[PDB]
Amino acid sequence: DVAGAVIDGAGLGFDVLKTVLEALGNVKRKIAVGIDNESGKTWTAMNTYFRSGTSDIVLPHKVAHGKALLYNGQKNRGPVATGVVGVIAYSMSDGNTLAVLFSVPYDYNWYSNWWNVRVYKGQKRADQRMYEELYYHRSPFRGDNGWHSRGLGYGLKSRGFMNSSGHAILEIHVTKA
Repeated sequence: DVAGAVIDGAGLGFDVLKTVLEALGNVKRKIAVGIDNESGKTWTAMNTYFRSGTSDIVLPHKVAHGKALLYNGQKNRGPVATGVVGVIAYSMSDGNTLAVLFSVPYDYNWYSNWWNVRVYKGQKRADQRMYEELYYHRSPFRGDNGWHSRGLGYGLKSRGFMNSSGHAILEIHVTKA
């Protein structure tokens, strides 16, 4: 039930994610990510690229079909005005990559919460380029208190939800299209 964990997908929900978030203590910018694997593919962790902020969670290595991964992130230490922005990358047993963008900005006068889910062909580790694609070019969803669904190609689709505040919860379910 903690952030390093792989749980039964059916157990991924708001209450698991609220506890994962509050477990981070009182930081200005922080995020709880839950990703439910119902894609039929087995996911193996590659990496998280942090554009901003950090985590000391070991990215859950093996997420089989019907299993959810729990994860978290937070802004960098010190009196800096940055948020927590990054991309998570999982290789799937079909040879492709599941990439997940999350963006929790510091300045809510100029920016918003964003998230994205994309399938890449082959095994692409998360990096600055992938961040730019997911954030700037691939029509990311807004942390706008709304559910957003989209086909990913490769016989899959994603469904996610993200709140608007600097204490963010991102809930994603990857299923077959």
